[PDB]
Amino acid sequence: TMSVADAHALIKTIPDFPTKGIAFKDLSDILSTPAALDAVRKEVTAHYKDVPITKVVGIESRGFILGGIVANSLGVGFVALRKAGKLPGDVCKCTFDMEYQKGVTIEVQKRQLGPHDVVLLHDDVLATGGTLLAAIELCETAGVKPENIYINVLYEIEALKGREKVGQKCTRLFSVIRE
Amino acid sequence: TMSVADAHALIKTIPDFPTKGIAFKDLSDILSTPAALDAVRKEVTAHYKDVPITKVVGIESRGFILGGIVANSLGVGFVALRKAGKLPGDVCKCTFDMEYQKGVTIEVQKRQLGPHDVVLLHDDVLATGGTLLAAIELCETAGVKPENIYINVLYEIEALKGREKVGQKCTRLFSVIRE
Ligand SMILES: O=P(O)(O)OC[C@H]1O[C@H](OP(=O)(O)OP(=O)(O)O)[C@H](O)[C@@H]1O
Ligand SMILES: O=P(O)(O)OC[C@H]1O[C@H](OP(=O)(O)OP(=O)(O)O)[C@H](O)[C@@H]1O
Ligand SMILES: Nc1ncnc2cc[nH]c12
Ligand SMILES: Nc1ncnc2cc[nH]c12
Ligand SMILES: [Mg+2]
Ligand SMILES: [Mg+2]
Repeated sequence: TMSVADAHALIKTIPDFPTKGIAFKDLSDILSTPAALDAVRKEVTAHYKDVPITKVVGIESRGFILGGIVANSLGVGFVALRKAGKLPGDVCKCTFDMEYQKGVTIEVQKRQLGPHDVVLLHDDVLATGGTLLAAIELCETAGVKPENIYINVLYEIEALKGREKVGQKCTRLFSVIRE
Repeated sequence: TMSVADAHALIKTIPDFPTKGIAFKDLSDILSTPAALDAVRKEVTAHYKDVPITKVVGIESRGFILGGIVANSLGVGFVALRKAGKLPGDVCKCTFDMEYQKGVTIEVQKRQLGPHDVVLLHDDVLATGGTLLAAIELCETAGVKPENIYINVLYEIEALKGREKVGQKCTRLFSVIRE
């Protein structure tokens, strides 16, 4: 049976993508290899076994893949945080900047989150930490209490120290793999 | 325990979204309600129990949520079909048109699919059928045999007769819910 380290060995590093200068970490082979996807899933589910999570909040769009898997595995609902203009109904918004794009805007439906929730914010990669910091703000504006947010990412690029950045709003950050 | 019909009862119909004229079917409450997400998942997994699926191919972006869940539940890898310019490495492409956007381009990594695969193409909603028809072309260009593609959607809007459209390329189409 594959281990988390085996999953790590499946990651491809593509230079100059999506633009020259950025070394893209392609985690696609982890998702397409069942034994690897399981290893990573089990690591996440085991880590939060004693945490009363009530909702998994996944970030559009790569945060949706292992995001739904983890929610269903934990037995809790999945909530989508997505790019502006996509979610119908009442929504909370927040504009931010990430590694290769400025002026991004994420949204979440007001009705999907509130003070009773314990959220597991999940995304695939932690780079600078802008998407997640903006994500934490979204959840808090929707009513979720600061102490009730937990963050999980599949891959953490420690180089850009996003953990410290995100640390200003949330210090319960668990990453399956560190570069 | 909730049933598929209960899940259906959770869908919201938002008028004039994303633009006036289009009645958006919001399936978000199904995903955020664990009992509903399970009911729908079990319906999909039970339907393909006797099918030797080797890969679930989910369509960016709403096709990612139940897409990964179903792949992990079936014990097979997940492959992302996404909007152009996002996937690194060698890719196959195909441009199409859907209900509220013209000139869309989807891509898939060449290495993720081939002749040995039996694919379960999954997307959340079947409207006109353009995204899926374009999706079938992508898989076939990547090497997947026509007889080895199966299609699944969470919600089918029979009004726009997308099943007939997609039927020109694939007639193994299973929809959890029909409007
Ligand atoms: O730590 P940060 O610097 O904020 O960068 C990380 C985020 O950027 C990427 O998403 P992207 O915006 O490319 O969207 P996608 O998921 O649709 O690829 C990645 O999937 C993370 O969500
Ligand atoms: O049958 P069709 O007319 O092709 O329309 C259906 C497709 O359109 C919507 O996706 P959208 O393009 O809005 O992308 P999203 O998943 O990012 O919302 C929906 O999620 C289906 O994928
Ligand atoms: N280097 C990198 N690799 C993969 N995803 C992201 C997202 C931001 N930076 C990235
Ligand atoms: N009416 C509709 N509702 C939800 N998604 C889509 C996607 C195309 N048409 C749609
Ligand atoms: Mg992302
Ligand atoms: Mg879609």
